[PDB]
Amino acid sequence: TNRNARPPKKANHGARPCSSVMRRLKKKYFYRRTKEAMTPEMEPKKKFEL
Amino acid sequence: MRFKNLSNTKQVSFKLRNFKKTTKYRLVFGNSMILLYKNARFESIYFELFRKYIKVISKKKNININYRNCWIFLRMNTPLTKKSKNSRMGKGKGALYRWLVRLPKHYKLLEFKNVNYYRLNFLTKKWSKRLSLPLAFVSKANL
Amino acid sequence: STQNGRDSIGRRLGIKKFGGEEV
RNA sequence: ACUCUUAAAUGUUGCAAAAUUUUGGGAUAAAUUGUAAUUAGGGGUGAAAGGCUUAUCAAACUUAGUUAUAGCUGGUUUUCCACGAAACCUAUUUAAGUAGGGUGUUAUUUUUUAUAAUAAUUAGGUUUAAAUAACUAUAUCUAUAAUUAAUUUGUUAAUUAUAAAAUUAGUAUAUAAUAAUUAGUUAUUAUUAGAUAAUAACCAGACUAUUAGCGCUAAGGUUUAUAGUCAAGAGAGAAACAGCUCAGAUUAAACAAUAAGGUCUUUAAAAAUAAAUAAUUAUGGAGAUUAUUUUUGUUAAUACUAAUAAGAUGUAGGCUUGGAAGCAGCCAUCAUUUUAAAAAAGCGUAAAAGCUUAAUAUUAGAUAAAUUAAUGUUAAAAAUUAAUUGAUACUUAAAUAAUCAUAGAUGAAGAGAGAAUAAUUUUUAUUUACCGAAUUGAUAAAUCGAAAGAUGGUAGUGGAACGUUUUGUAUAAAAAAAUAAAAUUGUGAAAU
RNA sequence: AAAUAUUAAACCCCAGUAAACGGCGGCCGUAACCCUGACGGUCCUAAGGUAGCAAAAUUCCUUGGCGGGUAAGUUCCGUCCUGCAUGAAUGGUGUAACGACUGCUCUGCUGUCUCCAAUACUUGCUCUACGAAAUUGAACUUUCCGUGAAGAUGCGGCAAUAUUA
RNA sequence: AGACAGUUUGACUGGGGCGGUCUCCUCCUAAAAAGUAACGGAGGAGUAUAAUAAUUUGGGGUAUCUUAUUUUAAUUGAGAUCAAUAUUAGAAUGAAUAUACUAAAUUUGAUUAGAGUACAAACAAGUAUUCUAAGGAUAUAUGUCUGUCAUAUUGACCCGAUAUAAUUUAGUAGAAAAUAUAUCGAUCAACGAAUAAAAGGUACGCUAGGGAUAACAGGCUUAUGGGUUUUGAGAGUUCUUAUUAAUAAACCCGUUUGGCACCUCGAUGUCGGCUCAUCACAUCCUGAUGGUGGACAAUCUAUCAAGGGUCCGGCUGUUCGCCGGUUAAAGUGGUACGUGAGCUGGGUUUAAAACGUCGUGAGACAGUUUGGUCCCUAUCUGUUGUAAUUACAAGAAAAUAAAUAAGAAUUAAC
Ligand SMILES: [Mg+2]
Ligand SMILES: [Mg+2]
Ligand SMILES: [Mg+2]
Ligand SMILES: [Mg+2]
Ligand SMILES: [Mg+2]
Ligand SMILES: [Mg+2]
Ligand SMILES: [Mg+2]
Ligand SMILES: [Mg+2]
Ligand SMILES: [Mg+2]
Ligand SMILES: [Mg+2]
Ligand SMILES: [Mg+2]
Ligand SMILES: [Mg+2]
Ligand SMILES: [Mg+2]
Ligand SMILES: [Mg+2]
Ligand SMILES: [Mg+2]
Ligand SMILES: [Mg+2]
Ligand SMILES: [Mg+2]
Ligand SMILES: [Mg+2]
Ligand SMILES: [Mg+2]
Ligand SMILES: [Mg+2]
Ligand SMILES: [Mg+2]
Ligand SMILES: [Mg+2]
Ligand SMILES: [Mg+2]
Ligand SMILES: [Mg+2]
Ligand SMILES: [Mg+2]
Ligand SMILES: [Mg+2]
Ligand SMILES: [Mg+2]
Ligand SMILES: [Mg+2]
Ligand SMILES: [Mg+2]
Ligand SMILES: [Mg+2]
Ligand SMILES: [Mg+2]
Ligand SMILES: [Mg+2]
Ligand SMILES: [Mg+2]
Ligand SMILES: [Mg+2]
Ligand SMILES: [Mg+2]
Ligand SMILES: [Mg+2]
Ligand SMILES: [Mg+2]
Ligand SMILES: [Mg+2]
Ligand SMILES: [Mg+2]
Ligand SMILES: [Mg+2]
Ligand SMILES: [Mg+2]
Ligand SMILES: [Mg+2]
Ligand SMILES: [Mg+2]
Ligand SMILES: [Mg+2]
Ligand SMILES: [Mg+2]
Ligand SMILES: [Mg+2]
Ligand SMILES: [Mg+2]
Ligand SMILES: [Mg+2]
Ligand SMILES: [Mg+2]
Ligand SMILES: [Mg+2]
Ligand SMILES: [Mg+2]
Ligand SMILES: [Mg+2]
Ligand SMILES: [Mg+2]
Ligand SMILES: [Mg+2]
Ligand SMILES: [Mg+2]
Ligand SMILES: [Mg+2]
Ligand SMILES: [Mg+2]
Ligand SMILES: [Mg+2]
Ligand SMILES: [Mg+2]
Ligand SMILES: [Mg+2]
Ligand SMILES: [Mg+2]
Ligand SMILES: [Mg+2]
Ligand SMILES: [Mg+2]
Ligand SMILES: [Mg+2]
Ligand SMILES: [Mg+2]
Ligand SMILES: [Mg+2]
Ligand SMILES: [Mg+2]
Ligand SMILES: [Mg+2]
Ligand SMILES: [Mg+2]
Ligand SMILES: [Mg+2]
Ligand SMILES: [Mg+2]
Ligand SMILES: [Mg+2]
Ligand SMILES: [Mg+2]
Ligand SMILES: [Mg+2]
Ligand SMILES: [Mg+2]
Ligand SMILES: [Mg+2]
Ligand SMILES: [Mg+2]
Ligand SMILES: [Mg+2]
Ligand SMILES: [Mg+2]
Ligand SMILES: [Mg+2]
Ligand SMILES: [Mg+2]
Ligand SMILES: [Mg+2]
Ligand SMILES: [Mg+2]
Ligand SMILES: [Mg+2]
Ligand SMILES: [Mg+2]
Ligand SMILES: [Mg+2]
Ligand SMILES: [Mg+2]
Ligand SMILES: [Mg+2]
Ligand SMILES: [Mg+2]
Ligand SMILES: [Mg+2]
Ligand SMILES: [Mg+2]
Ligand SMILES: [Mg+2]
Ligand SMILES: [Mg+2]
Ligand SMILES: [Mg+2]
Ligand SMILES: [Mg+2]
Ligand SMILES: [Mg+2]
Ligand SMILES: [Mg+2]
Ligand SMILES: [Mg+2]
Ligand SMILES: [Mg+2]
Ligand SMILES: [Mg+2]
Ligand SMILES: [Mg+2]
Ligand SMILES: [Mg+2]
Ligand SMILES: [Mg+2]
Ligand SMILES: [Mg+2]
Ligand SMILES: [Mg+2]
Ligand SMILES: [Mg+2]
Ligand SMILES: [Mg+2]
Ligand SMILES: [Mg+2]
Ligand SMILES: [Mg+2]
Ligand SMILES: [Mg+2]
Ligand SMILES: [Mg+2]
Ligand SMILES: [Mg+2]
Ligand SMILES: [Mg+2]
Ligand SMILES: [Mg+2]
Ligand SMILES: [Mg+2]
Repeated sequence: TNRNARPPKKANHGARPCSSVMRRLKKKYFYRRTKEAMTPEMEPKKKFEL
Repeated sequence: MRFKNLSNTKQVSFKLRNFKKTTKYRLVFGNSMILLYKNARFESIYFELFRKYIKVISKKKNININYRNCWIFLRMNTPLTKKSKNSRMGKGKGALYRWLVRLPKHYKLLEFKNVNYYRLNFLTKKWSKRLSLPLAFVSKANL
Repeated sequence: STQNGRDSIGRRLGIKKFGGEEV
């Protein structure tokens, strides 16, 4: 059913024809998934100094 | 974005769907430093949580120092817009709710001048556990 | 509501005859 | 009675194209009803609901214009041989349509303005970048020239500005400068097309790899770019699979070597030599436990382990405090006695008391092992530098391996099933070999072609044929039809 | 050929018409306590919602607030008033009688229900005579999970069934 | 005189509609040739000007900072500095520095005619300009000039019009008229422009098509949602973890609000209730146990655990929810938010009618209110029950075991 999340095996050389799996997993060395429920901070002219 | 008129102008910037950069780290001002070890969106609360604990280290009562301890160079770069709940796609771009800093791989978050080696290792480990990011601590001694 | 769009067409600029060619 | 039909059940291809049964309204009146007749299609009639007008009414029925029109749906009848697309651009009361370009086929011509590969070569301004011109922010230095307060004003103390010099981070719409590849032209080699004419189909695209823009850098999402495959394409491997890999099928037929893949059994095909794991073994998270291996150094023979003991004093330090006695908090971190013992690294108290570590002793057990480089031979009741590896403890820490890290709803459901403790089986590394496609080579035939070799194919173009009806050939010759079965020939429709 | 002068109905201007249609305000401050606002000014309008009724067949916030009835009531009755978006022949208010009209309540009554049982006929089942209907790719027609044009009797994988009525 | 009639009443679009846009210019997107889309991000244009134009001439090079000067500078002098700033008519990019800015003298090249290549390019359209001829300006000219530094600064054809370098045949000659060279007139802005000439309603509705395109449901996603886990601001006498938990973080599930628009548009479906059920466990009670700021009791928290059990009633269309009363407890959810070829049809989505509001009007409403029609004989699967035929061991009449499966009521006052 979920042809999206069918992971490719050996003979399927790193790719299925309708999978969105391998393209997700390349992003966990330069991307992290953020959140809404954080503190609102809106001043781009903020000073990070102590 | 555009740094010319920050407050006046309304600002938008492209999300960068795969942005990766490495910048060769090296100390300039001081002895020891903390450096990041992964491309990441560095929030502000990632700093303000452990802001006091640096003052307790670098600054103390009844002691005067002429030279400077900390050198920070952090500025905001990414507006991070978003849509509402029941809104279809199209019909334009979303609106703002926050601001962030997109940092590269090897980024000098902090540069220190004669600060207690024993505490910063105790700090950066706790820093990295809240954040779950890889961070490092470096000193001219070990190098 | 969007007020944007309205770009123009590209203009066929650049070099048409390169070095060594016949003229 | 008659007339109408409120309410329910039944019935719903029923007894009935609106009824039966029970109940109920009006019942001398704006009543009910028979006979015959009038009013007629955007008009009739209407105590008005868009109702009725022969079961048909937001405009009847019948015939006729009329074979109404349809950029729409549904459909388009026998065979063989060759070649072989598109789902892009530009315009459109246009977006499921159409037109031209682009791609396809055929034909013609003393016909290359062509495709691929290699190499040389030219511009560029993505990218690169301990680069920094700009924007946003920013750390330092200094000649020189000056200041302020105070009677320690022939001193002391604290300070300011500045030429030259000068750091650092960031960015879609930041770059003086500067990559590879792509692209243009030229040459070389190899293929075989190119140009013109006559003319059809397409103009809803899908996925994957790389790359970007909107989006929760969510969606089998949506829109562009560069290749590939489906589309228009079977066979083998992926448990089963339009889009991933291998590969590109003329047809035939009980030969062999191979491609991705796979070799315990199911399942066709192999074993050897070394090692990892012991978990009902695949299959993964922040992070935790255990084990192993490797590593840093201002460390150290009183190493380390165990048993017993000790862990003190000036001192309740000074101050503060309702109290502060080593240990709320502030300043200080001195000194002595000891073989050693912190104005204490901690627990503890209302404050005291009391407990434990660091530092340490007695006794026993017990680790300290291997090396490199120098001034030829003369100092000495005597003394040797620089340096490594390794055993142990403290210390810096990381890595590898296994285990755990909760799970949904018809039934193990993950891992194709079962099993297997590495002995022909999971995993890792060397070695030698095999099975395995419609691939390739070998054999036979057909068609194009001198020959080598070519022949998948949708829309779609072109070529070659079968069968049926009619007429003439026929002023000639004669039963050749139809139905069923079998046989025979043909690449086949079919024929005899 | 063109132009000027002469002029009708109609149109404009003007007047009239509101049981024709239609329409009906706000700001400032003011009284032994804020708030309240008889009043007084203030700006505007053609005029400023008068009488009366009012959570209504009209109320978005709303199961509005209080009371009544019920062991307990979003509905019902009565009542108050920010009437979101009441209002006078699109008629306002009230009203005895009449209603196969709509909403709420009471007594009585009872298989509606707690809780369903027994009985009669019909229908039905068996034999017999007669004999329809829409439908229907073919059919030797199994469960589960997985699979996939995305919810499988039909593919894959472990299995089930002596055969049929 | 809509009294009557014949007709129009745009398109794109992440359903459609409301809203916004529709042509042209510049950058980013754009991935070092050119090109490259999106209801992607931003800004601009529908002009100006007879000198802001053409040829010569002069001046300081501009700009930034400091300083001195018969206190004055057409535009003083000197010195240092400037990855090319200052500017260059207006947006942005690009480029120039013999630029640009400034002063001045002569002047109209912002003229006419004819031939042709190249870029670009479906078409049409648009662009740069050399060469030849006439007739001029400038003034050593030897030469330079066919509007402005550049790119946008607009509109086809038809019809018609003013001035005219040329021709004429509706019998002939003229008039009339047509055409030709130069030239003017449109927010035809839906900007390739279908007409000179154009708005709405349909709950009375019809037909052709579409899952190319929406609402319920399935499927993918899981921002949101719920839950586990790590960290531990702050309460808890002290004290982070008896209890509690902000913030930050790593995964899971697929019950909510939603995004997309893959299946179904060639007879059906919406919530709720009656009857009937089945499954999970992330368990409300019962049962076992650890911990406790646990004396006992009552209670709080966590783990293991699915055997059996889990209320009636009033108001509402109602799940829910409030209320009254109780119980050992009155569980969270999935199954086309289970169950309409098994029942109901009260709500909501047709036709009638009314009030309020909007609207000239037809009429409309994520407002209210009264009323209000879809049907079925079960072929197969599946299932509750009942038999027939046949087989096995020689044939037959009877009695049993074995094996597997199914089933089993919970609670507890006193
Ligand atoms: Mg565009
Ligand atoms: Mg452009
Ligand atoms: Mg009667
Ligand atoms: Mg009566
Ligand atoms: Mg009566
Ligand atoms: Mg009506
Ligand atoms: Mg009738
Ligand atoms: Mg009609
Ligand atoms: Mg005709
Ligand atoms: Mg027509
Ligand atoms: Mg071919
Ligand atoms: Mg294509
Ligand atoms: Mg048009
Ligand atoms: Mg169409
Ligand atoms: Mg064509
Ligand atoms: Mg062609
Ligand atoms: Mg450059
Ligand atoms: Mg540098
Ligand atoms: Mg940098
Ligand atoms: Mg860039
Ligand atoms: Mg089209
Ligand atoms: Mg298209
Ligand atoms: Mg496409
Ligand atoms: Mg498309
Ligand atoms: Mg995607
Ligand atoms: Mg897609
Ligand atoms: Mg799509
Ligand atoms: Mg294939
Ligand atoms: Mg296959
Ligand atoms: Mg291939
Ligand atoms: Mg072959
Ligand atoms: Mg072989
Ligand atoms: Mg075998
Ligand atoms: Mg881990
Ligand atoms: Mg002791
Ligand atoms: Mg003492
Ligand atoms: Mg004291
Ligand atoms: Mg003390
Ligand atoms: Mg203490
Ligand atoms: Mg104390
Ligand atoms: Mg002491
Ligand atoms: Mg072994
Ligand atoms: Mg072995
Ligand atoms: Mg061969
Ligand atoms: Mg072939
Ligand atoms: Mg062929
Ligand atoms: Mg009125
Ligand atoms: Mg009043
Ligand atoms: Mg009420
Ligand atoms: Mg009440
Ligand atoms: Mg009332
Ligand atoms: Mg009114
Ligand atoms: Mg009224
Ligand atoms: Mg009146
Ligand atoms: Mg009326
Ligand atoms: Mg009335
Ligand atoms: Mg009344
Ligand atoms: Mg009355
Ligand atoms: Mg009545
Ligand atoms: Mg009422
Ligand atoms: Mg009973
Ligand atoms: Mg069968
Ligand atoms: Mg299935
Ligand atoms: Mg198969
Ligand atoms: Mg099967
Ligand atoms: Mg009309
Ligand atoms: Mg008219
Ligand atoms: Mg017509
Ligand atoms: Mg449309
Ligand atoms: Mg839409
Ligand atoms: Mg380019
Ligand atoms: Mg890029
Ligand atoms: Mg395109
Ligand atoms: Mg504009
Ligand atoms: Mg100028
Ligand atoms: Mg000059
Ligand atoms: Mg000067
Ligand atoms: Mg200009
Ligand atoms: Mg400019
Ligand atoms: Mg001119
Ligand atoms: Mg060209
Ligand atoms: Mg052209
Ligand atoms: Mg131009
Ligand atoms: Mg010029
Ligand atoms: Mg025209
Ligand atoms: Mg004549
Ligand atoms: Mg004449
Ligand atoms: Mg027009
Ligand atoms: Mg148009
Ligand atoms: Mg157009
Ligand atoms: Mg165009
Ligand atoms: Mg109506
Ligand atoms: Mg229809
Ligand atoms: Mg849905
Ligand atoms: Mg998921
Ligand atoms: Mg979330
Ligand atoms: Mg506390
Ligand atoms: Mg705390
Ligand atoms: Mg679809
Ligand atoms: Mg479906
Ligand atoms: Mg249809
Ligand atoms: Mg059907
Ligand atoms: Mg459990
Ligand atoms: Mg249960
Ligand atoms: Mg039991
Ligand atoms: Mg009652
Ligand atoms: Mg009720
Ligand atoms: Mg209760
Ligand atoms: Mg449904
Ligand atoms: Mg349901
Ligand atoms: Mg059903
Ligand atoms: Mg009105
Ligand atoms: Mg009634
Ligand atoms: Mg049957
Ligand atoms: Mg069946």
